[PDB]
Amino acid sequence: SRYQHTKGQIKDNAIEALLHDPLFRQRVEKNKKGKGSYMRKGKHGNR
Amino acid sequence: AKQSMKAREVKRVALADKYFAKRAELKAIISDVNASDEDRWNAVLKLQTLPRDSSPSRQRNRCRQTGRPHGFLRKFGLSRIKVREAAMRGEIPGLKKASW
Amino acid sequence: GQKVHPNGIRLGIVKPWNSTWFANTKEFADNLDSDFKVRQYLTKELAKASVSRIVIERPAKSIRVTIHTARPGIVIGKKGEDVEKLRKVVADIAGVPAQINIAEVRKPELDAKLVADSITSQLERRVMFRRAMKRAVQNAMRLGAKGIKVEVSGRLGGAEIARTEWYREGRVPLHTLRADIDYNTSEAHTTYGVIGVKVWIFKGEI
Amino acid sequence: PVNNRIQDLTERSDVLRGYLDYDAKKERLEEVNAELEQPDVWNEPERAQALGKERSSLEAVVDTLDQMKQGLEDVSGLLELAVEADDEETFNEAVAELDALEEKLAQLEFRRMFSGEYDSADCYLDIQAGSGGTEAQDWASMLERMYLRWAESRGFKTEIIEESEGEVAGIKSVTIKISGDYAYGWLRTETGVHRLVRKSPFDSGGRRHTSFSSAFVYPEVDDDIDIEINPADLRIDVYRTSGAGGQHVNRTESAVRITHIPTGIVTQCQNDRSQHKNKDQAMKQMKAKLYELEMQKKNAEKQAMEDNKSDIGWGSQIRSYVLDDSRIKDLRTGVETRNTQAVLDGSLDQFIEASLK
RNA sequence: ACCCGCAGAAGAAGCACCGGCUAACUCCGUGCCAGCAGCCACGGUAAUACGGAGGGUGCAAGCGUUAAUCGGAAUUACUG
RNA sequence: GUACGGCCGCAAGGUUAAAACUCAAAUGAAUUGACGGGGGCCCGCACAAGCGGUGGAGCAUGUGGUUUAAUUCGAUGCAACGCGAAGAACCUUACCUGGUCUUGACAUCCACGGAAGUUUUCAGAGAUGAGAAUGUGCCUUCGGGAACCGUGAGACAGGUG
RNA sequence: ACGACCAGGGCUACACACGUGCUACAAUGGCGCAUACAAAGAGAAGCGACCUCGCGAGAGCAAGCGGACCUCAUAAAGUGCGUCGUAGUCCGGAUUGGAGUCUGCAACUCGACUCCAUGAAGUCGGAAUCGCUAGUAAUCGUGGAUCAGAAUGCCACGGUG
RNA sequence: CGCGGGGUGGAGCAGCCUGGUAGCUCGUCGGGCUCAUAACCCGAAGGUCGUCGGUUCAAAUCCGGCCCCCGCAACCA
RNA sequence: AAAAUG
Ligand SMILES: [Mg+2]
Ligand SMILES: [Mg+2]
Ligand SMILES: [Mg+2]
Ligand SMILES: [Mg+2]
Ligand SMILES: [Mg+2]
Repeated sequence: SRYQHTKGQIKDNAIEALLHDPLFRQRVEKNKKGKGSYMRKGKHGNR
Repeated sequence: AKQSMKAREVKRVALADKYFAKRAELKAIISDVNASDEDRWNAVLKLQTLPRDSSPSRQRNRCRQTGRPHGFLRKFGLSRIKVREAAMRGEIPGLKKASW
Repeated sequence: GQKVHPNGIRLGIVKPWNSTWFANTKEFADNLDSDFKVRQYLTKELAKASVSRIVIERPAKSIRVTIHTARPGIVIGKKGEDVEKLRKVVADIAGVPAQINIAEVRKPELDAKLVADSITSQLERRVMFRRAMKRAVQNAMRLGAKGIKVEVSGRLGGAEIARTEWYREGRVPLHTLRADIDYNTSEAHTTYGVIGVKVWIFKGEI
Repeated sequence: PVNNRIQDLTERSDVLRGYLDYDAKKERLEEVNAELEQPDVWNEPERAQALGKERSSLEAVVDTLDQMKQGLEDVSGLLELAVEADDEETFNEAVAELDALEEKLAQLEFRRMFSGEYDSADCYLDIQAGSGGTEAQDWASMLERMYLRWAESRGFKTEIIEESEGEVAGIKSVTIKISGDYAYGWLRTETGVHRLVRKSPFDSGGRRHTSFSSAFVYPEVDDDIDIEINPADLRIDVYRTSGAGGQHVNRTESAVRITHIPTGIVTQCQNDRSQHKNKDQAMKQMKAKLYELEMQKKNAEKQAMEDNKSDIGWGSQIRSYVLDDSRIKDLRTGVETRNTQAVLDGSLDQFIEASLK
């Protein structure tokens, strides 16, 4: 099962190259309560 | 602190209660200038042999309610925070949120 | 979270002392601990029966403990044998022979602790928390409380974030030192977490 | 204390045993011996050669791990008699043949670190930081420190060669050389992208972060600059220079072309007037081109090797450093370590053997 | 075609869905993985949204699905 | 308002005017905020005016970093850094290198055999493990229970994880 | 067994980087010799006058005080003389060793203190930065709490000011 | 291979002309500033002077061999 | 006069 290498024709280091493409992104939690937190409509919504 | 910790000091306390007079006498003769040298030597080894838990040195006084050794008090016998908690509830006689 | 504990700032002003005994520095700490133990025992025993607080007094090495309760029918019981039994355990805890006195609180909803306990109970048997709080406040108002502030904190309705929720009715002068602020806290051991029920009740101005 | 160590050793052996297939290689050995015991087996030499040695190599594993189970018990029994009767010599003889067993285990352990062309050679590792901007950099430095600690614990010379520090705090890229006995063997299996989960100190709102940093480990190769091309491999041909020069250039075989016979690469020169300068200049050029050919073939082989590794994909994400829940889960390990502070202080002994397996 | 006689439930029920829209919600792996999805994005170790089990809802020898066309679009408005 | 084509243009370009693909918004007004190297007002040892510091040195202490078998853990702009540890010799203490105990170190429920306690002998770093001398409280138609240890089974403990 | 019991090591590492406290660099001083002012505390498994011996910390000896009475404790700066004459000093006391005293099972990693010596850096501190509006800062001492034992910390009391 | 010019702390430049005695800017490291980073302010470290011989009391400095780079030349046919 | 970025 392939991954479409955003980098393409990988010549030198495969690991490093991959780590520098969308597959190993910087992933950020959308936490509640604080900063970058507010949701207009919740997961289940207002009742 | 832990229950284990509490148990430890309880054990130590018990040992102290048991062994004190025996400990005391040895201390006394160690102190004594008018005493035999060999006898003194004998006393010192006795003391060395006799339990470490029996000593008042190993007695790290803890909170008598929770178990915290840090923030101990000879007036109340509790943790500082715990004392404060008690105080505010009115559970301590005398202790006023006071100013001077 | 910030403020003074009102019962501790008023302990020599309007609030009478919960601990009313003299002991030397040599014999203070241990006595205090014994008292605490007795309190704990009382809490364990009379949680199903409605109790608020106890006042401890020991003259001539013979303790009299004053108990503030809502209903004397379950607290004393049908006979004074249960009371005697209770006393025995207190005596055992403390050292010296024990005597007790009971006090029925007039207007049970005027006292905060009982109300808090009730709220906790409600929370435990799964009722709408907000609604319960509102009901409590209403009851207090009916009873003739000049002011009532209730406050619950955290894990309300099994939410992933803590919920701070509070109702305020009448006048609750937390800053007035001559005010009779009756403040108590009961912390609910719910399935979802711990909810801390805080309650101030303003009784009168003296 | 010694008897409990025996049991530990036994346990270690047992765990080793499953992966090396005690129940399958013993069955494999059954079938070889069914054919090779017959005198008519050398009808086919080609297959028999490949099987003959194979069986010999597999006998040194199955039967020896049976001589281990048989061994530990005997030594234990040897120990028991002596201690009970207060005899001393047997105590010493009980330790000395347990001693053999550790060496055997090491050899079997060595056999895992023996598989491969490059193992005992000098070792290099590149810790490249991810896309985090700051978090990634922070992670990378941590990783580096962990590696250093590991090196210290094992007992190796650790030489930081290139160190590009973070824009705020951390490491963007770092190349460290680690020299010594089977230095690459321990570190070959560490190669991969490291998944760090953390509550970040750089986020003002204090968000939780899934961060990555590659730790590409590669061994130091022999230099092999250029093979000295012998005259039997070169094809030297001379001809006339193209252009102007009256009677002189029209009548010179000054221009030269050199062709490498097995390759087909051809280098010409018609620069200088002399044949002999050109011959050596076009050879210098021919040598240069040969290097390129050999450099390019090595690079393409590398490229193809790495495109295999690329097609592993998400498998490069090896070890999940869940610091926000303390426990660390490596993909091949199947075990969690509740002491992150020991893991970070270079105690990856729990992770090397499992990933190598 | 239809009608007369015979035994016995005998041989004829299941798919789609249950976050909100959109009628119907809880538990077990799972954990920004796998997966979901018409749209607003669920999934980051308590998922009423994944996947299963139990409990439903609504259809019904079906039911979804994509497609196609119109509507809702008063999103080409002569009506408007 | 771009491509291509046309028409116009000396040229610059203008004019007419798409499609594919792509996104779930794109905006408009207004509202609460926050922010402004906008404006106005006021205030704080905020500046100014002053008084001494620190930073340079040695010493105490705490952190980090490296290191160590282990350097318990937490605290991290102010609002972490003589902080939690109002007191790390042992203990504390959580940690490491060893030696040890598995209903547990601490509880409660037992079933029973034995009242607790009192005195000592050796080995060991000690945890502890045996041995030898001394012992037997309140009522009891008095089986026994209240106390204190041993034993085995489970409930369950427990954890400064 | 990420559980517990013990023993030691540690948490006091050490090329360093920082923070925070203290003593410093001097003659408003350093020391020697006379002398003045307290406040606030803390105490009966405690404090410990008097007398004696110790350079001395401390011992013996033997009263009193559950303690405005007995004590811990003489407050120290200040004042009154004497010196030294701006030196790395009669500055500063670090460090490194020696000789002793308590405390506790025990100071070796690891307590102070009595003493003898020793005399490192430092001659007011780069960039930068910090506190304080009056009994305030600045500065000198005195307690206490956690303490068998051990504060330059912290809480407080007072002197100059 | 010819003639000429260089190779100097991590980068680029002097200093070599005429012997003694190593500077400049950027970085590097350390502090500071700021919520942080960048800039800026302060402090510090870093050199067998391409390599090897020689002469000279002594060589980066002079001379020669060797290596690397740059330039010019490499012609009439 | 000075304040680039997150
Ligand atoms: Mg619904
Ligand atoms: Mg329409
Ligand atoms: Mg146009
Ligand atoms: Mg300094
Ligand atoms: Mg410094």
